[PDB]
Amino acid sequence: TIPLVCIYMLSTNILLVNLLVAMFGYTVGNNDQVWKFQRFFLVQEYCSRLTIPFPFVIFANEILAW
Amino acid sequence: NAISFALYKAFSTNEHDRDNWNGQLKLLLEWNQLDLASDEIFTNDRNWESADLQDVMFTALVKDRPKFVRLFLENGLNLRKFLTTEVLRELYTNNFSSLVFKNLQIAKNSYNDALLTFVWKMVEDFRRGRHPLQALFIWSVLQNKKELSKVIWEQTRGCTLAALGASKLLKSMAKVKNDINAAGESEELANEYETRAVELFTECYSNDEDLAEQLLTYSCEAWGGSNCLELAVEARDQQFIAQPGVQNFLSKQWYGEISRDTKNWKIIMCLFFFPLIGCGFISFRFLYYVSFFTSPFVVFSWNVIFYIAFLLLFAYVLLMDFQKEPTALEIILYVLVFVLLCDEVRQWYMNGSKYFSDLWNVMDTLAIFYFIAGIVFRLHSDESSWYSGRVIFCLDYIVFTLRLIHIFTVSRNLGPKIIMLQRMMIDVFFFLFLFAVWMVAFGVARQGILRKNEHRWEWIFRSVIY
Amino acid sequence: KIIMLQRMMIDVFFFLFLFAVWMVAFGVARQGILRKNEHRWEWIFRSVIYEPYLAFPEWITIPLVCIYMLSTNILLVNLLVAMFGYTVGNNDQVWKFQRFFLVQEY
Amino acid sequence: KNDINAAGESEELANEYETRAVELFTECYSNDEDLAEQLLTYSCEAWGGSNCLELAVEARDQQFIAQPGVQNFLSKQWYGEISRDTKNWKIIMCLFFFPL
Amino acid sequence: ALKPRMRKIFSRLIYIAQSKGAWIFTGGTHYGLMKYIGEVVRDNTIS
Amino acid sequence: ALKPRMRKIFSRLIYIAQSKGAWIFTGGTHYGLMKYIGEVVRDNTISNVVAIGIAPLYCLDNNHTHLLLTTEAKVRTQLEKYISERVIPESNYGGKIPIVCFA
Ligand SMILES: CC(C)CCC[C@@H](C)[C@H]1CC[C@H]2[C@@H]3CC=C4C[C@@H](OC(=O)CCC(=O)O)CC[C@]4(C)[C@H]3CC[C@]12C
Ligand code: NA
Ligand code: NA
Repeated sequence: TIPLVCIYMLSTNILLVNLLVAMFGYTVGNNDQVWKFQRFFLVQEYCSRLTIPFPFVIFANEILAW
Repeated sequence: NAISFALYKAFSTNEHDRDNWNGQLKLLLEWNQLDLASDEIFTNDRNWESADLQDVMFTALVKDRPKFVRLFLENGLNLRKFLTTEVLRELYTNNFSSLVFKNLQIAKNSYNDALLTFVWKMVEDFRRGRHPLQALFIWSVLQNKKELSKVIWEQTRGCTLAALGASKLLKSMAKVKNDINAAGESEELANEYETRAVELFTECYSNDEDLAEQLLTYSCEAWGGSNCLELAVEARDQQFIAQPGVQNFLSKQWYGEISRDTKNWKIIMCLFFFPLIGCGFISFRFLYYVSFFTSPFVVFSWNVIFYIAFLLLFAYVLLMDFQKEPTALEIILYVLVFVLLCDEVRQWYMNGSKYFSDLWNVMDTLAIFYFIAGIVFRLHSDESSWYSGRVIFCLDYIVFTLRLIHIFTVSRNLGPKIIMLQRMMIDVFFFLFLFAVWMVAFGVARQGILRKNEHRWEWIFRSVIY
Repeated sequence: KIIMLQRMMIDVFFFLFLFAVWMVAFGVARQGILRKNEHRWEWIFRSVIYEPYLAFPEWITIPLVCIYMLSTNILLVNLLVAMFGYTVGNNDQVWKFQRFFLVQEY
Repeated sequence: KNDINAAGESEELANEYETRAVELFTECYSNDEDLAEQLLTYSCEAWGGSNCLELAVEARDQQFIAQPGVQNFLSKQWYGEISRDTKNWKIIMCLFFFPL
Repeated sequence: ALKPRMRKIFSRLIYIAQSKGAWIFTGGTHYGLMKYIGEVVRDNTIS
Repeated sequence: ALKPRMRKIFSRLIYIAQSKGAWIFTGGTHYGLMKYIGEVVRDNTISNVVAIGIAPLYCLDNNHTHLLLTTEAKVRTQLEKYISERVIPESNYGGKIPIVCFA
């Protein structure tokens, strides 16, 4: 019973560590430019959708001188 | 700067090279003497014609003289008439280095793209047999002629495009790890074509903004076949797209033909009550409803309140209705899932087997595939499969809420918190995987201790988990 | 800490809203399974909410725990996004004005 | 810590021998990279008995080992004789099926 | 030799002449600065 | 005194002569710049300079690949004038093989 609680100390370590590593995985890794592109890529994925509402999906060279 | 300055003096004072000024130019081109050639040869008191400059220009490229190619162009040289097709194939067949050409084959295979298939076709049929100035620029940007490609870029017809397309051709070859130095110099060269295209666009955006945004969606006559904006998102040019010019263009696009100065709630109070669009309550820019219901703000705002009202009639058919007959309230719940399926077969288009690699489009697709099994379990008339059809409807009610929750999770934290989220979401996807691995371990150490010790079937392959 | 607070307070206001949306979902998937299957009134419009608050496998128990992995993801992510919503967003001037605006309201 | 000043001047002198060996290696790495990595594993005829790379890890020279020359050499070492430009999964789909 | 300084002079001049509505007398031939001048007057009759 | 500037001149010169394939006539003895010159031509025949040396008794520089041992600084003049007259039909310096004399 004394290594079983040592297992209950080793098991609750390696899961709690992975919990807090998941808590701060965003922290590591010019931070202003990187979110505006990710904001751009999601909306342009949604702008790549059809621009019709949901129930109707079954229904469906002198400027260069400036 | 001392040898060539001394060798030029003994050449110039032979008193026979007044007619043979062409000897003094190839001497000063064999060395690198820009300031001496610009002052003593190209100074207009001597008689030259600038038409025999063409065999000197061809050696000024392939001997890596980036300062003389600017000198011959500013002294008058029609580059769009000099670049004949036999001149261009003397570059790719003879003066294209084999190390970068063998770097291109590995760049084409492992990272295949519509731009690289155009370039790999271009190097091939030039080594086999029009917009030609847009082909010399490719020749100098593949081999990382860092000072020479800046000169050929200044002659191109549309330069908001070609600075971004070369920034893609470098960054798609900066990932080949055969020579990390050449892949490193291509990375720092593409960053100063991003920067070369940022300030060329903000100067184009400090002027008339409607004139700038027409250039973002130009057809380009198939340079790479893409526009200037689509060439930036595929190359992940974060400095170009995060500028306030383009981010204004998206917010003017996402609000659509509605102006962004109405309010936020002022559109939402018009979705419920259709007569309020016809008033001056919306300030968009004869039949304004087609401009209203085609802007993607109201399209996304419709597919949330319809999706919320989808669940409230999915909950109502699951409590009051659903006795034995698939009644009229369930047939609309049948076809609305099919409506929510008939767009996914178009999401089965433009996917490339990698749009299912976000681990949430698949949970929407496994949702509908879990719903058709409830339909199969429904029309079987036996009470063992009727109740088994009710249960895999009820578990699918959670998934059609977890899509709605994932809509609210993204759409509120869409901003600076979109990199904190969805990097954290995989990190908890990993943690619960390590939890479920541990629960299989703790199940075996519980099954291997308690009774039914040797009482075994394929019972044990499914009891140890739950 | 007045900009860390009251930006975080809305972020947990959003998270518990996504919890209560999920509890209505888990209530229906509990009411639609257990008895009083067709025993209905306006009882059902009010019982489905409070019932999770007080609290045949042929192959269906293995996606149920996959639901119990997907549901506990999207709520825990919103918990930690609420934990660091204050982080994103001259930080010295922005709290002294928010300190000024609250006291001048009082 | 008998004389922290002499132990402090030895610390700031070793940082400009790290820096003296970073740019002497990146200049050796801006040229032919296979020629540079032979120098990393030189026998040295027992100067300290160690190579240039093993002398850096025992001294914890963080500026020398974190440069993109040496970190490329490890990633070329950890992938081994397989090229790093195949894919990531392309090796894993060959562990299961030996004819591939 | 249309230098990058010599094209700064004769392109700021075209915008100055645009703000005043001037005439530019020059050698009407397809060479030199006179060719470079005519490209700027072609590109500045749109504003 | 091979200064750190004086070794910058006579080592950039060796790489320039490597890019052109030159000859370097110098005093073939194991002292001074002439010893420092021969070390760079030894180290740069691995990457096309040919260092021809022309000369108590001075120790001979053991880095000149072709050695040409007062009564000897007259064939040096006879050599270069035969080179400077020598027209070659490649003809980039009008032929006539460009000569520099670093002093
Ligand atoms: C009364 C009940 C039954 C219906 C509740 C209605 C809401 C579910 C709807 C109506 C207002 C909608 C919002 C109106 C404004 C936007 C801003 C938008 O944020 C952005 O700026 C997108 C990023 C960009 O492209 O700029 C994200 C969706 C959102 C919150 C909408 C999400 C869903 C909302 C909250
Ligand atoms: Na535990
Ligand atoms: Na939960």
